Amino acid sequence: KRESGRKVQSGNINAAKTIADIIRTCLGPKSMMKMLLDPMGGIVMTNDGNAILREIQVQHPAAKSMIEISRTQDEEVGDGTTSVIILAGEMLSVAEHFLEQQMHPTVVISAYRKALDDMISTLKKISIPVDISDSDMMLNIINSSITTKAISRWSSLACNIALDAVKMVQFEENGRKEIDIKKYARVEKIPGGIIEDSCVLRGVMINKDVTHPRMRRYIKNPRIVLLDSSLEYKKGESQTDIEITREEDFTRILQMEEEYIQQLCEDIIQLKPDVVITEKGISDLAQHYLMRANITAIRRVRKTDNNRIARACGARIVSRPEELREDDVGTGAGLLEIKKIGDEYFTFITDCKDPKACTILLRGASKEILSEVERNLQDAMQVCRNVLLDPQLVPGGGASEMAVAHALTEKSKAMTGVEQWPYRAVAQALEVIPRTLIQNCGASTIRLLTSLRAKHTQENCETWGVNGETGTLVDMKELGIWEPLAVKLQTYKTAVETAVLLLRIDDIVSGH
Amino acid sequence: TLNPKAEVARAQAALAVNISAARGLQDVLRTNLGPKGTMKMLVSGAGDIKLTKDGNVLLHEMQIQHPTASLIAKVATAQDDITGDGTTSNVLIIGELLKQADLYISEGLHPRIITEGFEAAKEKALQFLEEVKVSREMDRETLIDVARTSLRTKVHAELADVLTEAVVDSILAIKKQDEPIDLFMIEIMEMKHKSETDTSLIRGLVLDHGARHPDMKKRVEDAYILTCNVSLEYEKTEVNSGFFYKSAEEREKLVKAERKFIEDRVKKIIELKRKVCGDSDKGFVVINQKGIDPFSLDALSKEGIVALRRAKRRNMERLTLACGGVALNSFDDLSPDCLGHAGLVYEYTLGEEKFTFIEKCNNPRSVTLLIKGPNKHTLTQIKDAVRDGLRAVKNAIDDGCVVPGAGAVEVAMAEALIKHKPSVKGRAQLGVQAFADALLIIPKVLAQNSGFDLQETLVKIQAEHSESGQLVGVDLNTGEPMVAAEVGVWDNYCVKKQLLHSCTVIATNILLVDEIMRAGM
Amino acid sequence: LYISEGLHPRIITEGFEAAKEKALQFLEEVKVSREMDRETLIDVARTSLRTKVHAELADVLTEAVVDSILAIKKQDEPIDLFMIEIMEMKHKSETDTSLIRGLVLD
Amino acid sequence: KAPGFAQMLKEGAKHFSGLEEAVYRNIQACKELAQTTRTAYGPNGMNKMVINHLEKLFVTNDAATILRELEVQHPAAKMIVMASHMQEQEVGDGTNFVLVFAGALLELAEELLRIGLSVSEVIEGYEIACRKAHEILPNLVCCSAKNLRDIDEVSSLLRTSIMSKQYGNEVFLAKLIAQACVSIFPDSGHFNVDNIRVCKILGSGISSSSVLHGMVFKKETEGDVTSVKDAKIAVYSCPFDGMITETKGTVLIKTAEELMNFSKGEENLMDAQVKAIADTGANVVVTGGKVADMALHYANKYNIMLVRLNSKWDLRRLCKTVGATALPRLTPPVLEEMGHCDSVYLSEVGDTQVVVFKHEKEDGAISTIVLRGSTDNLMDDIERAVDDGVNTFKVLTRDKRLVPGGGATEIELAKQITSYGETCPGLEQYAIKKFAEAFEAIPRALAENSGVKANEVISKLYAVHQEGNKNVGLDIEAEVPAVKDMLEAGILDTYLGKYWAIKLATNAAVTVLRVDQIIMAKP
Ligand SMILES: Nc1ncnc2c1ncn2[C@@H]1O[C@H](COP(=O)(O)OP(=O)(O)O)[C@@H](O)[C@H]1O
Ligand SMILES: Nc1ncnc2c1ncn2[C@@H]1O[C@H](COP(=O)(O)OP(=O)(O)O)[C@@H](O)[C@H]1O
Ligand SMILES: Nc1ncnc2c1ncn2[C@@H]1O[C@H](COP(=O)(O)OP(=O)(O)O)[C@@H](O)[C@H]1O
Repeated sequence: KRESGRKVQSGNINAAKTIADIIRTCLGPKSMMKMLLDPMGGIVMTNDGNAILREIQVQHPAAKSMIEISRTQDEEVGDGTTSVIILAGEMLSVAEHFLEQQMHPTVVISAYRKALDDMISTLKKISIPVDISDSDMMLNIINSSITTKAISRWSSLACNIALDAVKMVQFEENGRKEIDIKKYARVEKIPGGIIEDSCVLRGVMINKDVTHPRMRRYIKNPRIVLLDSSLEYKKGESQTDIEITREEDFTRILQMEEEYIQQLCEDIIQLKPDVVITEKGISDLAQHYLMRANITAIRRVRKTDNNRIARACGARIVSRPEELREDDVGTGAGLLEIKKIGDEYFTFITDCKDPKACTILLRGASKEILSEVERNLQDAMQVCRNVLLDPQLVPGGGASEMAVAHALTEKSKAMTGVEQWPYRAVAQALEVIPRTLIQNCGASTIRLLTSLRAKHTQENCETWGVNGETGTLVDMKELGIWEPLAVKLQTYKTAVETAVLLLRIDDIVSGH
Repeated sequence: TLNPKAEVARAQAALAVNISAARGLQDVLRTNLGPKGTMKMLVSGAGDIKLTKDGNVLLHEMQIQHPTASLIAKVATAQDDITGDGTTSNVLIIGELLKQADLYISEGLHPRIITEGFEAAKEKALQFLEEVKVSREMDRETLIDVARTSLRTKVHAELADVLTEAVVDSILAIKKQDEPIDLFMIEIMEMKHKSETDTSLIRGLVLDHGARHPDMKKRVEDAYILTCNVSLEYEKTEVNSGFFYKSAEEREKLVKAERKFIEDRVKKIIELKRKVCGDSDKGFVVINQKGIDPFSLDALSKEGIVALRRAKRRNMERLTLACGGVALNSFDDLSPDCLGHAGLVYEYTLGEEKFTFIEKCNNPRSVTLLIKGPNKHTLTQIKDAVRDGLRAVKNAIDDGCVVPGAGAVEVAMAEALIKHKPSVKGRAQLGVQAFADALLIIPKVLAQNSGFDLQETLVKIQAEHSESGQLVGVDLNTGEPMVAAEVGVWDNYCVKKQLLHSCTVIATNILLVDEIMRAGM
Repeated sequence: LYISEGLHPRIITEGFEAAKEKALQFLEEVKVSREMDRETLIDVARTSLRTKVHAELADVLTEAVVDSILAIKKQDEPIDLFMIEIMEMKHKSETDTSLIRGLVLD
Repeated sequence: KAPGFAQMLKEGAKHFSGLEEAVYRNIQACKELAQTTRTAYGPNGMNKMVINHLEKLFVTNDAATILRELEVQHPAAKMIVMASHMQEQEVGDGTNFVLVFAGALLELAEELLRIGLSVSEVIEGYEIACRKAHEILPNLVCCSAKNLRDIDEVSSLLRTSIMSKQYGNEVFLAKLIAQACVSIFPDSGHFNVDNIRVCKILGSGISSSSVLHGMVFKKETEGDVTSVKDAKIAVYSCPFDGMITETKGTVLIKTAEELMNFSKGEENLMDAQVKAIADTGANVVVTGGKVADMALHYANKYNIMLVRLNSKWDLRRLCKTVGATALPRLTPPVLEEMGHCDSVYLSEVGDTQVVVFKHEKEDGAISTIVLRGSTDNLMDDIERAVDDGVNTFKVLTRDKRLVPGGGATEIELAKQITSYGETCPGLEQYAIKKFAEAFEAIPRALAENSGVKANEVISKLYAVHQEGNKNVGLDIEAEVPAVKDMLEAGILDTYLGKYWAIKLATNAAVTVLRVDQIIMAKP
């Protein structure tokens, strides 16, 4: 029914801790697999933290919050999501100070929020900039995802695709340097070819099919037209259908259907275009004028998809076709091609311009290999987004965790009060990240984690992390495990903000 | 630590659940390894019985109760799709790999350390396979040893010489000048009313539907093959008309006019028959897929034509590439350029049905292997053995290298791994030792099924050492060592190659399983 | 492990008898016939006493146990343990153990 | 929850562990199948109180009839049943041989597996002993059929086949079956058991039966025509009555005037439809259903010989013999669907009018044994004994070789196989020696069913056979456990009967031994 008292906070901890214990071993390159018993007796042997929790049923609402916060991470950053839940579960797993010591959550939350400002400052100290102009460094950075994948045979290809693609979308002139991979980097697959044939189209590719053969097959100077209205007979304000029974009234309603569709098409062809792109559908009578005009018929193109076209070829959006002025012409466009590349038509309006958007062409030998190349390239685009938004990397392999933990432990010495105890407990929670990397490799956890903390005390904290493959210690200057800063800061805030959230819950109430 | 309506195995006992399933599946399939191995029955529940030793059939068609064991069954499907052999030996090595790993995992060893040893033992075992393979030329004497080695594992040691010569000759007819090979060129037919040993080859092709008229020729020693797809039965009016009648007889009178479009096209058939060698000591055959009217059949039958009707898409496909007759979709464009040619064309009468045979062709690029048996399941068992025998001869021809059998490669690779110090990690050799002992399960099981001691057989073949290339195997009749290359036992290079790639990947992934969770089960 | 594979037990015992005879010969090759002195017996007595104490009475009991045997070991006579009597006393700590050149009476 | 089930992993199929000896369970199912049919062996076979699927009570001692009604479900037992179905092809006897002998091999194989012999060593030994049996069996051929087509010769050989299926009537049936079989042997290479169609009539007893040519049918001619040689024959399963079209044809009868008119309309329809039969020249028609009284007048009007055969299988014989097919409508005048026959006429035999379809001008090989009996149960059992007798000589159209009976061959063949087993070294001697003892199960059953001590009979046979006195079998007698010469007594089996039975029984047992685990599967 409901929960109240200390049972709530201790219950939310066991729920969040239980969800993290599932994916404790799903961290690093030597991640362990998980067996998911389907209801029909089947098994899925995935090792992805997002896919595991997505398929698991959870009864506690605290678990739904942990999972729903992880999904929000995937939309922004396709990496480090597993670290959020583990840290959020370890930060909450310290229930000694929470209940056994009878401290109020406001005392704990004030310490967790104080450490978060210190964890953020320490990560910027151990950071390091990157020369984004040199693509060789970004290759080593993007290899964190290409490693242990089938696309390693064309690893450099994936970097040049993702690197150059995000640079086109990056509109730095607006100050904030916003990037939109979902809209301005729309990806579409093309059957045929191989992995090497994968490239980036410098334009906008529409997957519209060819309905008739009377369409422009190859053009050197396209002329694209844009409009939102539909090419059909003007209906009434309501959706009332036209019901007719008298034959004499048919020719009247038919003539009204033909003339208005006729006059609207006559104005579209006055500019001598090569393709009519409309947002809404195009009826059969309207297509009879497009095939007669020897121009391509295109429809069902969204607003943002049309906005990129006007920036590419120089077209102009109009409400209706009747108001089409001479400005709506795609002069300077590269070419218009509706070739059937791999048993599927593809509209290419590429040009020699970068209209703050592009389209990625995924060539491949089969749908299985195409999907493998697809999901592997999206993460590379996001790593390029995170580095280009904030070109600062921090040492990975558990080094940034141990480096930050030493700063809090040394800073807690001057922390007079009861908040020093949970403030230090957050530092010991960061050690769980190398604790799992060492557990997966099989090396002794206590022996290496003890020596690992000693290296950060004496030697510089910017290096001396952990090697997940070998298990021994290694400097991140010698091993390119450097991860972005924006991923770690958002990973650290989301873990503390999530733990602060569940700690603020004291009564699970039902009602609507 | 779990939500309601679910379950979770947190500790390492989840791994023991997967090890127990593989150990159980090992003990099931080990009794059907090799020729002397037993057979397993597949009761479909409806009442159909089926006996077979093919591990792919005992895992794909047989549904497995345990959830974990069904995963390994899907791999046997994947193993059969690449090489078509080794599915049984794949499961036995997986069962022993996980068995040997549990001995060290119980001592506190992590699974990830053992899997890194398998990756090292695989590369060493893969390099040693390159040295043992024999790249000799493939001759009829060699492929017979391959076909016998592949067919004796699926039959009662009586259909060996029967299906061996058929399986070998079927392949040699479809490869010359280093051309790429395709097993789809060989058709597999099944017929009853004869003993199991009545299997033989068919150089031509078998057709289902035969001629239907008393005046037909039972055999045509020569004829031009005319491919067609036009319905010579009663069809609708082909012109813009309808049914303008006043009674039933007037409706029937218009059907005569509707038959004018078909009846005249029958004369066009008779015309080209009389034109293209319609003289004495000659014949003509029509293979029209669609139906033919009884009255129209009377016209062609009296002219000495052996007509056929209501054929399948597969028959017309092979009939075209074999005979060369191009399909005419309308008799208006009838011409002699679309005509083929063939030798003997006859219909062998069985006790119940009949089938048309088009044997004695020059180079049809397609043949047929006619299987004969008394029962239904026996024909299916022989169909599987031929497909496994053809794919075995295919691999030996495509991949010109072959390797010895009878566990001689497994015994040699195991000795090489033991004679291999660590190179990736100190503790990795524990997995290399487990990989070595896992390979020895193959000669161990061959000694069990043959009825000999498991330990005496393996120790004798291991003691064979000399200052020269020496590869001994398990003699199923004697039990003593036996040079598999001398007696004529040869396995493919892709079979042993894919075993190491398939065994290591699955034995690795099953070891990396830390927890077993219910996804709403 | 091997009996589950169908091996008879009597065959395994014959392997032990062969390995045992080879194992005994290996001791004769690696045995060090070092002459008995104070430093050698200290390492031996330390090796034995450390396995029965808290590593604090080892250095204390080592020199006592070594000298007890040397007090009775002379003339190449067979060592008799009846020559050393063991007496206990309360009212003192554990590290006060030491040797007595003569007897002690209640 | 641990501990798990031993070997049970495939659709819950019970996988008996090594201690449970999964092979032994299949042997027990095949062992139990023999015990049901072991008692039905020989002339002293015990009858079975069989209950048909239609809750009908039939008493018989035929082995094939038992397995048909006994729904065998264990697939290991189905292998022997499928061997019996194969034993029915190429020979019409030896069904109990395949059941009793295969069970003896499986019974003795379990004794070998308990010792520790492998399943493959037992299979290889049986396949070797089967080859030696096929080499020893021609040497046991003592006499053969003289090839004279004489009723005295044929009746002498059929006594052994008819015996063990119907005792007491050995003398009459041997002559009755002989008269029907000798009439076709002149057709060299064209003798078929299918040509001898057995028809049975309720009557006094078996002694009142006789033999006749052509397709005899008990139901007399409904018409008034005696004999006609019209080849145009047409079968109409639809009953002769007032014609109705497949269309609506709604007949509205309101007043007694319209009643008599449409009642007379039925007279015009039957007269018009029966007229169509004579227009084609088909003066012979066979009815599947009833016959209208007015049609009897029209049958005699146009002089059409009308016949009524109510049984469906009686019509199927005509559809497959002469070719006249059974159409669904009322007398379709289709000459294409008509048959051919050289002579057709009614005949009176045993105070019973029967229709006859014979071939006077053509060569012809058709015959019929008109059986008579007071009880349909006992009369139906006599039919099965006729098929075993006719099929015995269908085999003798092949190589005419006979062997002794009464278990004489089984001891002589076991004596010789045991010799090769002693010379042959290795582990094959165990399976070869037991293959010889599997033959002893036949006279052991033949002696047990006669009420005789089994071991006392086998000791006498091995004693006289050691003296070279071949042809010595079991003396069928309730009180006398002695033996006698089977050749002089006239008891002889067929060579191909023992050949195909020993071959299929061995393969049936080997196919069971090769199996070691039965698994269920879902499609
Ligand atoms: N090659 C490597 N060597 C050492 N540590 C690594 C390596 N690759 C990744 N890691 C560590 O593993 C952690 C998880 O990486 P990743 O799998 O990319 O994210 P997630 O586990 O959230 O999916 C990171 O914090 C990183 O420090
Ligand atoms: N004379 C023969 N002698 C010894 N071993 C054989 C012989 N023929 C086949 N084998 C062994 O039987 C094993 C199984 O063969 P096969 O049935 O083709 O593969 P699978 O059992 O995996 O389907 C092989 O590993 C091979 O070594
Ligand atoms: N009157 C008889 N005297 C002695 N032996 C007989 C007699 N009748 C049959 N037998 C024996 O019984 C055996 C079985 O005969 P039968 O019943 O015709 O075959 P099945 O038992 O296979 O149906 C024959 O091998 C024959 O030797």
